[PDB]
Amino acid sequence: GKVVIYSEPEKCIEVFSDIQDCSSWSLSPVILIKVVRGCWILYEQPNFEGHSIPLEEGELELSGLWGIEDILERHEEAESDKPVVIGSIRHVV
Repeated sequence: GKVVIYSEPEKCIEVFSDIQDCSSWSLSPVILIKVVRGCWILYEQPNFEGHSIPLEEGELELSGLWGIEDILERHEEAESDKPVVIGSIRHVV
């Protein structure tokens, strides 16, 4: 498979394989994750641990903070000033 990430939705990080640690990646508060083909899993922490976001072919504008923050959950994902941080990316099959 292949998933591309547009940090400043232009340029993008093209992922063709498992990345056990993406934590050093400095992205943006709002990024566009585009699964071109295949299936993937975005993990909050390195080595495929922590909260996860399963993904199949398609586009997802990612933003916000991992987990649940009750006060801002309804309506839409609550954006944050801190760049989206991805711990690891798993290439499904």
